[PDB]
Amino acid sequence: EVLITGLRTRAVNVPLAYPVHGTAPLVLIDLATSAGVVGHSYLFAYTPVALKSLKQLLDDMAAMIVNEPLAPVSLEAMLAKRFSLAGYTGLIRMAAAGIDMAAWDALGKVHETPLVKLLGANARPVQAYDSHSLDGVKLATERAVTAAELGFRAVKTCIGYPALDQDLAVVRSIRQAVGDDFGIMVDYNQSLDVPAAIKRSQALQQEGVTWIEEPTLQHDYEGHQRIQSKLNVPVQMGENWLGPEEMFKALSIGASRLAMPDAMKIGGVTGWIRASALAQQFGIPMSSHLFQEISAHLLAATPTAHWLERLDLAGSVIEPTLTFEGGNAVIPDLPGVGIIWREKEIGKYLV
Amino acid sequence: EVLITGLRTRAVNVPLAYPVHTAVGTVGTAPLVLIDLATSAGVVGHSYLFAYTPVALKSLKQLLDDMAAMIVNEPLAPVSLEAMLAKRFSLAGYTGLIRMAAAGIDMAAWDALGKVHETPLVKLLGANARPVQAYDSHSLDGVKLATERAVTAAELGFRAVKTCIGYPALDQDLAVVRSIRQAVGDDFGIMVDYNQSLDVPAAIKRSQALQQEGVTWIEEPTLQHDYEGHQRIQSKLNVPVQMGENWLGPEEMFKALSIGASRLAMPDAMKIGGVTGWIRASALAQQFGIPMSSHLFQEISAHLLAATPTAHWLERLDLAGSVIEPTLTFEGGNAVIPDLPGVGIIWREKEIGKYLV
Amino acid sequence: EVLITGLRTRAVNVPLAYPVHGTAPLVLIDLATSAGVVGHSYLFAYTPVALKSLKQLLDDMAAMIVNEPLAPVSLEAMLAKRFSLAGYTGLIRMAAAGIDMAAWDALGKVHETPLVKLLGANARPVQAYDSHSLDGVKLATERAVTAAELGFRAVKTCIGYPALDQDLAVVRSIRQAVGDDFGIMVDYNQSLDVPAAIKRSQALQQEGVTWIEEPTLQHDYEGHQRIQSKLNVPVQMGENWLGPEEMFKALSIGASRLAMPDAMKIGGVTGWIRASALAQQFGIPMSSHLFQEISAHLLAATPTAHWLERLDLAGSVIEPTLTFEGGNAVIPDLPGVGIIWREKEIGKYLV
Amino acid sequence: EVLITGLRTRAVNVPLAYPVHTAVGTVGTAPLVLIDLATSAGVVGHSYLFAYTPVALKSLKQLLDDMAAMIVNEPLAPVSLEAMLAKRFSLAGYTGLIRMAAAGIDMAAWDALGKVHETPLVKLLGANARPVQAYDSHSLDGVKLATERAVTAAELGFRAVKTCIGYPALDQDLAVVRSIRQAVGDDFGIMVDYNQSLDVPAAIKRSQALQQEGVTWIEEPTLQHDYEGHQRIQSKLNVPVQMGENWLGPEEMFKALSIGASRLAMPDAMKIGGVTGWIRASALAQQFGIPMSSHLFQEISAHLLAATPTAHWLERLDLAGSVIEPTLTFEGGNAVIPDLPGVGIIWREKEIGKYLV
Amino acid sequence: YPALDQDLAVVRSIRQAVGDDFGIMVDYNQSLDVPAAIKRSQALQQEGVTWIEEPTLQHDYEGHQRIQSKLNVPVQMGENWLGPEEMFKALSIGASRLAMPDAMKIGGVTGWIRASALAQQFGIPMSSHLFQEISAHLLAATPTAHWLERLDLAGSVIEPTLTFEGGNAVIPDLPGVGIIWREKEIGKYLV
Ligand SMILES: O=C(O)C(O)(c1ccccc1)c1ccccc1
Ligand SMILES: O=C(O)C(O)(c1ccccc1)c1ccccc1
Ligand SMILES: O=C(O)C(O)(c1ccccc1)c1ccccc1
Ligand SMILES: O=C(O)C(O)(c1ccccc1)c1ccccc1
Ligand SMILES: [Mg+2]
Ligand SMILES: [Mg+2]
Ligand SMILES: [Mg+2]
Ligand SMILES: [Mg+2]
Ligand SMILES: [Mg+2]
Repeated sequence: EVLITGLRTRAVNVPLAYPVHGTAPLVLIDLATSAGVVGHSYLFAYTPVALKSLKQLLDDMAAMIVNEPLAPVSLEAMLAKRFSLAGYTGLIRMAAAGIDMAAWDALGKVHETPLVKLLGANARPVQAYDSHSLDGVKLATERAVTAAELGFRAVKTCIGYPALDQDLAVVRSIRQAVGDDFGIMVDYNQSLDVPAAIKRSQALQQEGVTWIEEPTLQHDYEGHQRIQSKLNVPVQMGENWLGPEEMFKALSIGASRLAMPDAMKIGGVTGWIRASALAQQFGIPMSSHLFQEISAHLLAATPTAHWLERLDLAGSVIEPTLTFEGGNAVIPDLPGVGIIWREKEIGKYLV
Repeated sequence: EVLITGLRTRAVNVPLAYPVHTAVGTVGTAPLVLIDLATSAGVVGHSYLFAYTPVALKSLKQLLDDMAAMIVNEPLAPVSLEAMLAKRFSLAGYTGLIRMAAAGIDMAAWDALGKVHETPLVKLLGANARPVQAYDSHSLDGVKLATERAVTAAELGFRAVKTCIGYPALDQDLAVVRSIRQAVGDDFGIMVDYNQSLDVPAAIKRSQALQQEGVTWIEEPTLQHDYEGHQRIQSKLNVPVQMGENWLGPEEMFKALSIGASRLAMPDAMKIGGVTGWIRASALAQQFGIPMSSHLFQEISAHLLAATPTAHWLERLDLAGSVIEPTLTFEGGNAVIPDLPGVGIIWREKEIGKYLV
Repeated sequence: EVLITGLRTRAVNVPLAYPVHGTAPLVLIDLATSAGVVGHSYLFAYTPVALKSLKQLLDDMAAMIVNEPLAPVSLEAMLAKRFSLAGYTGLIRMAAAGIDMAAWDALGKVHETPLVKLLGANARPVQAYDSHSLDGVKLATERAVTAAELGFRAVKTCIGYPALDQDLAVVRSIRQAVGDDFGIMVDYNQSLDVPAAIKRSQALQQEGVTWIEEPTLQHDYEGHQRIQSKLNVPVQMGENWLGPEEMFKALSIGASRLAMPDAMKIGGVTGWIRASALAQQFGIPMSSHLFQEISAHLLAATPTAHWLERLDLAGSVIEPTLTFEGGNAVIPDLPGVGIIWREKEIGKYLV
Repeated sequence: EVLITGLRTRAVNVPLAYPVHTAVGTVGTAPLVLIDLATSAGVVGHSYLFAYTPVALKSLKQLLDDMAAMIVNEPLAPVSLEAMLAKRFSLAGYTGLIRMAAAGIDMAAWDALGKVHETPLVKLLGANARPVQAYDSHSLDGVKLATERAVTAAELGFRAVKTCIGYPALDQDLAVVRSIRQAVGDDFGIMVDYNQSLDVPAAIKRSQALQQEGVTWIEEPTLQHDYEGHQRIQSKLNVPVQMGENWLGPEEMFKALSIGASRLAMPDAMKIGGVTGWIRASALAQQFGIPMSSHLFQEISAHLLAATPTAHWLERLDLAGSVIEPTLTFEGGNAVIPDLPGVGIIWREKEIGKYLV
Repeated sequence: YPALDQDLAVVRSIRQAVGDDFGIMVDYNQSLDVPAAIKRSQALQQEGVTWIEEPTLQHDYEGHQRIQSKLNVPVQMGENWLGPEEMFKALSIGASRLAMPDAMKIGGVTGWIRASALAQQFGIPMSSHLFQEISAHLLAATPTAHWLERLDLAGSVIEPTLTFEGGNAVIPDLPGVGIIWREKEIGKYLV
């Protein structure tokens, strides 16, 4: 009945509300169907260096998916098989996930139903934390105050300054400004070796933080386990898992007490739902990484849903239909994901 | 926004096309609870439960009728309903009859949700319909009847059959399996089911003899809850051990897979927790590298296996055929999903009246 | 020689001495024998939703057991085999256990001997704790004072309030009122995920509690192990094990340093005695859950007996032959379990 | 309320119907300590101990006589007495001779308790009497005598026999086992017992040859306390390894089962800790999925196996037949519990006088 | 059957139904040429059959000899011998290790007795073909008696005075052969 009829991609470098210590390289995806609906998703390329490559890959993948049914699960299986030799990971897997997210958006539109309801769940608000960067004491404290004013009950800051004392000064200044009934997540963004991570993390633990994220190299699951083994505070990781199979290797060894898959890297909706099944059985509270628009839907269907990360990479090109009430993400009452392009703005940012 | 507006159940004892022969004697009927889940969209979801023994039948019907109070007026959102039932039954024990009743609700809710969207369940789950190889399931039949049933199954187009073994002597098991082989030829599957009847060392001895014979798998060689025991049996075999029909929820499956209890899995759509449980089970089987087959509930399992990354076989054991229209068909031994919304279950209303308890 | 001749069940909703934050759904069981004695037991249905189902199941099981010898061990084997396909767990296993407890009561009567002596043990008093609920600071403190006055040396309170600070306020107020030479057990009743359980439990540990019970989902033995691994205070669990086989899976992985089987869920007397053998070898102090009347006998025969839970669900329909002296349960000098129906009261509560 | 009021012991060296042939020579008698536990109910509990070698006989009798002081005037409550003896001997070591003496008390106390209630022990333990398959136990007999004994056992109705092997050459072991097979035919069990005589690699080599032969199990291939060694031998075999006759208390059994030392178990009613220890052992064997047989003490083991969920075989090796009435009978090779209170042991008082030490 | 694997499948299936201590005779009913008979028979022999009967054309005694020469299992034949003189020709060249005359074709009682004397001298165990009523008598007088064929062609029209106990035919205590017509039944079937 419903077939894919075309794929269009647009590579953009878009401005960010708050610069990271100023633009995000994105691939915006339109998936045309025989039912007249168009699915939308986007990818984050992390670095402009990967941006044209990711767009080129998707365009070259158009011939593989055009005329195939709009069945994301069957499409995912087909792509997994076709890329089994090239390696169904990294940019290839990201591109497949962009297709998956646009296909589920389209399937939601075909049925005139928000994605969360198509998944069999009710919409519910999800607590969100406001994600900042390696901002220094002044700006980190400022941004936390602003977030608290807006109703967010937690913030994340990036740490990993040259000295542990600088990490601690940032956390202490945030804590003074927001008080004790407030979440402070800290992200080391893979910056430390295992011994340095144990030392810094035990000091931060005494400080009072909500979680310690990616203390060491992301692929080092055993290293994360050794760090977690020396901590009472939970270690958080998962944004870098490419597919539920990478997540499964990390969970199988007990690398961390929390998980936060990235909707793109984990494999889109199809991968997210598989990830959610694993986190449930392993008893891991599961949060999101980026992709706040689709992650609101996904978390509502996730048995161990924990936090949504608010980090609005695509706001300059996507209508703000996702809203926050008392720090909670509220899924819009729109079919599929609720992504609507800001078409006038896209033209400004094309690479 | 679509709400559940009613739950009706009917207990029936229905005739089986293949009477099930056991060590005790022959059972000619199956105890089922037929479920109708009414909605504010007007469509009605259909599912059913198998109660296994008439002893459990009225109790299971009573439990579902009492559980109606928990779900009527809730939104038709199976994942959310499941979470609520799991929490409400956390003290009583979200397992056994309670879990089976919750699964009957879940299966009817997904059938209703398919109907709300006028789409076959497989498509709602995001997959394409595909034919799925099916084996014909027989019983503890002895040589004469096993041969007769195997010839019939081959003539119908099936490419495998399953027989129940666990006779008093290993030579009896071997005799039945060898006889089936003569009837079906070499390029044909013979699954064997010990139905939990052996201790570990007897299972290792019998299974090694069966393995030399050429069987497709050895199913539930010992007590179902003894996952460590299945692991010890599997460790001595090249043929795969099959189990899973008795897992109550994905959490039981998870425990068995975590210790490597078997190289194959076959969840029961009811006991595993309905569609919602099956999808979670499918994600575990994929990660653990376990080919996944079905147990009973052929109507819904044809949909579910089409969405299962490691789909293996569909079990054809047609418990509800007297009371459900044969919209599921078989071509070349492969189950063919009907082009109907939801699961494609249409009651045979005139027939149901014959069998009510 | 002695045969079962009949089974009668009565479903009741009975009032509770202290309401849980007010009635208990019970199935009262009479097992008639050819020796003229009648065994008594009862089941707890947890929720009225399961009550009629459990009674119906038992009535339908009557034909399986009538004319069988009064041999609880052989009867248990028969029921295990007959329910091997349906699943010998949940309500079915509970119903089998109700039969088992009434059969051992009858066997005690046949021999005119209290159950504890039939089991080969001497009666001894067993320390009991008074079990309360999620009562708030005022009522929890009140109930603990009342329990201390009555001679109990420990109480259990249910915690898991929205904030950890509320858990702590309850425990601190109880502690002030009862002093330092007194047991305060805390029960989370499966309310927390593993990270939240580690955090709350380490805070409660610093407070001074006797044990932390069911911090997370009961079937999650691995999660309980991970929680226990971060604690000095013992984790307690077991009330939800259906059969000694579930207990064995939890003990085999070291899920908790304490165990408390429920006489019904564990499989009656037959299951309890098996459970007791496992707790002995694994070195686990073993307490009871509910069923105080039979648990007094059972604990006297348990090598690692720890505490009896006083939580009098059936008092409104059972004569108070079990007494407490200095907080210790005293087994009555009566044949079998010492259960005598309050027949006038039963009529008031029939469903 | 019923109190122990006396303990009498008698050391005897009794004639064996089957002299036991060993590598050294033939032993024609067994050293036993016969136990009478008097009570305030008037009934007297009977049990006995096997001392294994006459070297231990007087020491074991002396130990029991001295232990009398701990139990006379205590209530006849075997579980409570056991706890007290375990605590009192915690420093000396609650194992070996001390543990065996405590077990003799326990077995006599349960026999007395059966008598107090005028009920067979099996019924007191909550089970029905059922016949239990028995194998006839022979010794290191060589070809001529093993064949002769095997023919006699088959004529008596036994369906299995056990022979002792561990000759200097593997071909000798094989020769004896093959000869027995000719005498009994193919549908008959042959258990083999190495009686701790091999090192691990020799046991693996010999056992793989025996396995090809068709034996029922391979018993105690290496030193009894080397559980890891039994595990390593079992890991190389399809045939099950059997052990357990030398476990002193359930705690020793527990250590062996925890590492997977063997697929079968056979506690000795004395060494395992009497009835009280046997019941605990039975609960462990059930959970670990181990079929459980007996070692010696056929009179009490017929009761105990009837209460054992994984009951497997009863060992017929009639050490005390000269001094105990043959109230235990065999029909079709199955031990039949006599309808007598307690264990059904009645002393042959005229015979005992012949054999006193 | 058209394929050897089909023959083997049927024989193996029978074996599962009856167990190991039970005879399975196989009859090719003259259907094979000599080399096919040698190939099929060697496969059947590995299977465990009791005998291989009439593997090729009945009058080809030399052909039966050549087939028998390649087998350990015995070749059976003789149902088609017309008179002892035909039996004599086959035995003289060693056509088969077993014989089974048909009471009719061999020449009745008179022919059977002569056939029995030949089978004795040639050392051939001798069974019957059809005519179970008279063959029970005749085999009792046959020094090398082997098996009686139970194939009850005339049961609808002859009283069942021949009985079977433990699979053994029991001669009735009646004069002559013990054949008593079922006169009411015969009328149903007349041509
Ligand atoms: O967790 C994140 O959001 C992230 O790891 C990330 C990584 C990559 C891209 C966007 C966010 C992070 C955010 C801010 C500063 C450092 C790291
Ligand atoms: O696998 C099955 O279908 C089953 O285990 C079963 C169990 C319970 C109900 C229906 C089918 C089985 C099949 C054939 C013979 C015995 C058992
Ligand atoms: O441990 C208990 O007694 C129990 O877990 C329980 C559970 C279910 C029924 C009765 C008692 C508990 C008691 C009071 C409050 C919460 C939990
Ligand atoms: O298993 C036995 O009975 C025993 O180990 C034994 C050991 C010690 C005393 C009695 C029996 C055995 C039997 C036959 C040959 C050698 C050993
Ligand atoms: Mg991060
Ligand atoms: Mg099965
Ligand atoms: Mg509790
Ligand atoms: Mg031995
Ligand atoms: Mg012929």
